[PDB]
Amino acid sequence: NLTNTGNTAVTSFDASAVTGTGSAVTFVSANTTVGEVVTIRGGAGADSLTGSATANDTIIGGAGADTLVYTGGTDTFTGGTGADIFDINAIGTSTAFVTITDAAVGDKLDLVGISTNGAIADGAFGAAVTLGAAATLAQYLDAAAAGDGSGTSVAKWFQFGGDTYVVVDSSAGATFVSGADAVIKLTGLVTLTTSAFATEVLTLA
Amino acid sequence: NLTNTGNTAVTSFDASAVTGTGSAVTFVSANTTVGEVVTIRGGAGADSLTGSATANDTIIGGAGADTLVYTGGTDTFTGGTGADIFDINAIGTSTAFVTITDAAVGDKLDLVGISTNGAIADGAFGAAVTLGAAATLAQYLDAAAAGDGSGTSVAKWFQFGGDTYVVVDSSAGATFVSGADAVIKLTGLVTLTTSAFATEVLTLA
Ligand SMILES: [Ca+2]
Ligand SMILES: [Ca+2]
Ligand SMILES: [Ca+2]
Ligand SMILES: [Ca+2]
Ligand SMILES: [Ca+2]
Ligand SMILES: [Ca+2]
Ligand SMILES: [Ca+2]
Ligand SMILES: [Ca+2]
Ligand SMILES: [Ca+2]
Ligand SMILES: [Ca+2]
Ligand SMILES: [Ca+2]
Ligand SMILES: [Ca+2]
Repeated sequence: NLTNTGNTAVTSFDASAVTGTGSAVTFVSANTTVGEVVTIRGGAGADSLTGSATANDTIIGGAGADTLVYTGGTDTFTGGTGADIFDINAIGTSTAFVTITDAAVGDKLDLVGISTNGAIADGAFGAAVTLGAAATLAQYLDAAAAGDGSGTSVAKWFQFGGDTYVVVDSSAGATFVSGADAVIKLTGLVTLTTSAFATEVLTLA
Repeated sequence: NLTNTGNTAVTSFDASAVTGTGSAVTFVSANTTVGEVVTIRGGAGADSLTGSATANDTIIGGAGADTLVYTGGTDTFTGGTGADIFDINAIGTSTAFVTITDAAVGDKLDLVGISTNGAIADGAFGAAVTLGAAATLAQYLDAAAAGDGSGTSVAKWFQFGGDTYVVVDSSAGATFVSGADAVIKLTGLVTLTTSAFATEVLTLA
């Protein structure tokens, strides 16, 4: 567990070679260079890797129960093998958002930090939003955020262009507003039909 | 020296074949067709070529001490050999701005006409604005205009995507405002570290 405060030149953290059941690595980037490429690599342990709001973090856990934290910007997450938790603590934009490359059965998606108004669903909330043969990503977003999230934030999801997306609606109108509504990309078609919301924590089934 | 008033159909001025130490050509386009492509070519002389605010002027001096004038729109400047002066008399937008293709040691950049509030630096003002490995042009602009230009306009510069940019901040907030803040593109990496501001006139060192 490495305290990293004030080490702001760091653009590559590579703990990938580390080895035990639980040789657990903790790291938090102190980088504040706007628009930086930062690479964070975990090891065999149950690692805890946090990026920077400033940065386009590529975060990769190894084996084991990794926690990858989103803070802002265009981030690329890969928890390798094991029950990884993708802890989403920022809203992002419509362009600067987190892509999770390898979301699979067992991995979790912790949305506690985007419950702007209240606290998410809590059900098994799992019928995909379906739109027309030529609906745009913009359209699918607007469709997903159609409801009222002013008093209570809601989760929805869809599949566009070969990738899977999750949304948090925290707004009035049927516009997905870049500011307070949130999108999360997941590489590939992953069916979240049967998957359930723990507290505000989605466990993939 | 050709008086050109009222010759508004002119889209190609080609004085390129002209020959002496100082066979000096003066031209000013009278063209007012919105969104026109106008081509202005100088000769061996110390030429004085002005475009149109209306137009996307390609201006090219030959040999000798050419003065190329920016008035508005998407302009492409090439002062050839010699101590050329790129006289910037308009602010432009964030899309319609001047690109200077061949800025080199000896060429000048006359910014007297964009000193909206007061009069520029006057120092040798020369540390490049640096941002992250994947900072956007939008980000670099906002970064460059971060300061307060309300009482006194300030110059800054950066290098994005293989080209060099110069900025004049004439505004309050850290938004580069398209209207009153100004950007100038220079093809290639040109280091303006050591280069100095005359009056409001930057001489490349
Ligand atoms: Ca690991
Ligand atoms: Ca980040
Ligand atoms: Ca893992
Ligand atoms: Ca995994
Ligand atoms: Ca959280
Ligand atoms: Ca809404
Ligand atoms: Ca010439
Ligand atoms: Ca022009
Ligand atoms: Ca020339
Ligand atoms: Ca020259
Ligand atoms: Ca001037
Ligand atoms: Ca400003």
